[PDB]
Amino acid sequence: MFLERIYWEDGLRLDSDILDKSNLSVLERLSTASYLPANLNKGIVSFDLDVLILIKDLKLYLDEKNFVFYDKSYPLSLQIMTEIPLFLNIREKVIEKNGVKYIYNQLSLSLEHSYGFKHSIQIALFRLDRGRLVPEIYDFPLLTLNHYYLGDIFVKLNRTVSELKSFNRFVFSASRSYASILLVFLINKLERELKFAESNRANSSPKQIFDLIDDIYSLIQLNLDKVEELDSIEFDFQKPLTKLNLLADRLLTLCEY
Amino acid sequence: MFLERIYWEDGLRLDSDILDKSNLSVLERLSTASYLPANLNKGIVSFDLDVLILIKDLKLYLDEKNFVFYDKSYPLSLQIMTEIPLFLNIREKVIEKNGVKYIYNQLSLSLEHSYGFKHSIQIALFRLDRGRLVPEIYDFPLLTLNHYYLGDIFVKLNRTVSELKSFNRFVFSASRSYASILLVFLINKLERELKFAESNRANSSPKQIFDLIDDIYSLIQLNLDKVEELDSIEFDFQKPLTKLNLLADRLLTLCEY
Amino acid sequence: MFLERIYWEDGLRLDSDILDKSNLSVLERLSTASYLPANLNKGIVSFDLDVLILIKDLKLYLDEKNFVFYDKSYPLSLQIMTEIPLFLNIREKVIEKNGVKYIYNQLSLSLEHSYGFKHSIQIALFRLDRGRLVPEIYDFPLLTLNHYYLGDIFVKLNRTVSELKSFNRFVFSASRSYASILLVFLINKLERELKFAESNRANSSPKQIFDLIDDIYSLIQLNLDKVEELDSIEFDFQKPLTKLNLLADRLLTLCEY
Repeated sequence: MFLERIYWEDGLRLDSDILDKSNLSVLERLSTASYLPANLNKGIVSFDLDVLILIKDLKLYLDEKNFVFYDKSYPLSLQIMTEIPLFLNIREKVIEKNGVKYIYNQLSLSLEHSYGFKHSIQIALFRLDRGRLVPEIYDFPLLTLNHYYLGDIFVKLNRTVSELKSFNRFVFSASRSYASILLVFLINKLERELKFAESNRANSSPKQIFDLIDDIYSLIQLNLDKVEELDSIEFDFQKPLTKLNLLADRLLTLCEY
Repeated sequence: MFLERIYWEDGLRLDSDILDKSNLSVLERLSTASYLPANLNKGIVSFDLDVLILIKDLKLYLDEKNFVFYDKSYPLSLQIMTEIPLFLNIREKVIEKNGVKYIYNQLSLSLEHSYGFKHSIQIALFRLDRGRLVPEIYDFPLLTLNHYYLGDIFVKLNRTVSELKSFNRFVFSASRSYASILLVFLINKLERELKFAESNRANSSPKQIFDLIDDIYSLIQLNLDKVEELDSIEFDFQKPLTKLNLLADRLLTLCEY
Repeated sequence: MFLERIYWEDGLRLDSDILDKSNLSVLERLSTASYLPANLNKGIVSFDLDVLILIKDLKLYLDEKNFVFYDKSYPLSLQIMTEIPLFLNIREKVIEKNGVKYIYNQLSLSLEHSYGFKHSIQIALFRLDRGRLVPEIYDFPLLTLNHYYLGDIFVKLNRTVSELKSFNRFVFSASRSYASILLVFLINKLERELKFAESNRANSSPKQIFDLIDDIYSLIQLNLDKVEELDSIEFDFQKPLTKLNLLADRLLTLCEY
């Protein structure tokens, strides 16, 4: 049910309930009318942690375009002790500032899902071996590229670029000299995009990188002279990191020859 | 005139009129400040109908960034009887929910323009032959790709891809072997983009598809060895479906040879 | 500190201060939740001047996503008399419309920074020689392409396209016939993009043009047979015009041979 705005013209004794309802309706209406890139309903715009789990930057969109922002006023840590899911808890509370009451949102971390909270959504997956807490991939859309898992992806992509250069130099150029120029062209394009993306994390998206890698993969398959059936992977806005990892692994497997 | 926010500091007897005016001003200000992709003022984000005209999904932005959403609470049909324009009517009405009055927007369908309504904008064009109601192209910007007319476009594009493959295999490769590799590359790129777009309708735009088709067209014209004058068509954000149809028709005409 | 919404449930004598605070908090919350392309915090969406400095169109986002709009109700001129910085001043004032008080934002132009104003941000740089006021490049992000400085950039880009065609026709094609096809392809792509961008200014961004020019530059460097070290320039969302000018100048310098 889409309620538009509240109806004031009737006239009634101004109580707190009607004002709170009006504010809530206005907020809901304007949040619904808002737009996100690629018409997404939720995503992560920034999420970084210290490398005990300590949160430095947290900014994301929950389901139905709910905005969550983390103030640096209080620490956000869990400090586990001994497949470990990580959950985010949002509880509202009343605080007073310079003589005026307000409504605040308090963030917390828990090991499992909890009740009695406004929101409880899993945001990360962690696996520990001898107390190391190796990060793990979790399926969630992200809008920007400044995610804590992107370091491993960048290292793997640099290794893939080096492997691609070696593969083109050694055997691919000798067999098919015609497509070698286009392959070098696309490799340089990917390298330039990676160099730009590493320096600027908040102004990039995974779709461009996935498109470049997929294009490089398809170009090799077309002239590979192997079986005519080519395996195609489609990008998914729900699991982008998984698709990037699978594409990189397949590219490395084909490049190792 | 850009009114920013209302001025409360004067102090006055709190009547319903001032509260309604404040809410309206806040809504107008925040709607004006909003942003849409490619800096558009209106567009269609989702519009699907059953295949009597029955509406299943309706979501679009009117002029001056006005947001219209269709609740599935009530049916939305016209049921014509015997170039048939279709119009959308918006009338506001007062409803009460759990003891609180609200303002609701009611949607309706009419054969022609009507007065006495908040909005009356034509959204579709229909032509019937022996009571069939064949869909017709209407000029209106759309943000996503889930429009009811995209099925015919997808079928035509698949046929165009097959025709392009046949044309490249038969005559184009034999005459110009140099550009054949690039042509096959671009054809595969278009095929991959089409495969992704068909599965994911809400996360795609017509501009990418138009760019790919136009690029394929230009590549053929450059090495076609025919008259040096090449006909170039520019994408228009006001009539995207028309441009797509014209480009596809021209590509098919050139491919039939 | 992220204050969410105001707390009304306590109940208190309804004064103007609490209503103004509630409106301000709602506006701040919804402005913070808003999103801009490439996750930018500020930018210019439209800025045109008559060619005394007379402002015709002014629309931009200030820092922290503050929206500024210029009404055509009053003139906006400076009329200097004799490195001249230009500043924008925003002062709020109370106006009354049809019996209802409101809050208005008044825009002004000044030679230097001023105090006692809500905002004072430099937006343009001008240099005069014998009273001519030649426009100068200032570093500021812009979202669309309808900026007053784009005319010179478009002229330089057309000259660059002509120079690139001449360079490819004369010497580059004779030495390396393999990459000539790809170079002509990319030149035609850039020409088509420029033709589209000139007609449609409000629906384009500098990133696409920069990517096309950089791609053309890299393709030439790869097969240039000169020193293997290639100079790469990265696009910056903070100084896009500067990067475009530097890339165009370097391309012209390399093309002159």
